[PDB]
Parts: sequence; C-alpha cells; structure tokens
Amino acid sequence: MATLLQLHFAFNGPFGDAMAEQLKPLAESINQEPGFLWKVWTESEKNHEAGGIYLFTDEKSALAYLEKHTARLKNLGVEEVVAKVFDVNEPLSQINQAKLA
Amino acid sequence: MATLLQLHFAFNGPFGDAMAEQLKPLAESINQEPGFLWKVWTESEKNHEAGGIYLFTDEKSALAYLEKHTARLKNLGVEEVVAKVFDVNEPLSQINQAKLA
Repeated sequence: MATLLQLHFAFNGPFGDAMAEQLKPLAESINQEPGFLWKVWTESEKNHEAGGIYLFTDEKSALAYLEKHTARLKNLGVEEVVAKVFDVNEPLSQINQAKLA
Repeated sequence: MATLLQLHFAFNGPFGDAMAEQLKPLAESINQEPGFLWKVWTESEKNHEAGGIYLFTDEKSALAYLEKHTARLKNLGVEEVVAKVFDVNEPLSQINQAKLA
C-alpha cells in the first residue's frame, strides 16, 4: 500500500548494530516485521534515538507492528517504538515547494 | 541547513484549521517559527495527530523550536510536540532501493 509510517525508538534499546548491520539480514527475524517497500535507515547516537520514517505494506498492520518491534525492546531495550501513520494535508504543500521543488 | 526534522503533535491541540489553513499565512506568527526550507503539510484526525516530518533551517534551532510550537499547545493545546532530528544511516539504504528506486 506504500504507506508512510513513523517508526522510531530511543537508542540503547539494542546496542545499536541491530539497526546498523543486523537489521539488514535479520529484520524479518529480529523484529519479525517485513516492511515490504523499504526499511528504516536511521540511527542517531547523538540524538539517542534510532529510527525514522519509512514505507510499510499498509497502515493497519503498521500500528499493530509497533508492538512487534516493541515486544523486543520493551523486554530488553528501552520504552516503546513510536509509530504512527499520518496523512498528506495537501493545502500546505504550497509552502513545500521551495526545497522539494 | 536543510535539516530533516520530525515535528508532530497530537490533534485537538488546536481545532485543526491552525494547520490546514491558518498555518500557511500565520506560521511565522502563530508558532513563530520559520522553517526556511518547507513546512509541515500533515494533518490526521483519524490518527488524532497533526504534524509530520519536514526540513528546518538546522538541527540546533529545531530542538529549541519545538518549545516554540509547544509554548502554544502546552498552554491551550495538548501535550508537547514531538521533534527530533535524526541522521542518515546509509548501510541500510540497501534495503531502501525497492520503492525509493
């Protein structure tokens, strides 16, 4: 469905490599979630947060699947994954057309 | 600096039009934050959240400016706007090249 979803959590959930390397070949196994369209290529020790915004197979699975990721980090990691699915509010795209033009 | 920042708060902070319409001409006055590159074109009543991810003049001003937005909504709105600046973790961009290719 090419849904754009927010998916991020605090760093020090895993040590970090779980994202930087171990996300690539183990994502479907470790987090147990596919993604379908693309994956999260975000990590920020300086921000103490790891994750970003990426495309998920759909919105409905997306909010349920935060708990998929979260089931790991709630246990050994940190707090919870912040995942929501927003919608495009087109009126304000007027003020978008500077850098994204 | 074309910094990509997360900026979103819960809906029912403003009635909503503060984003949908009133953000466009009043953004610099209401929130009193410029943005520079582009603005946030997100609104989601179904998610009960309003805001998204957009480019800010820089990261340093970005985390300080959450409180700019927040000084309004902490007073009359909802909780606090969620704003963080993440970084690009390029090794996982391998798994990005499906839909963003």
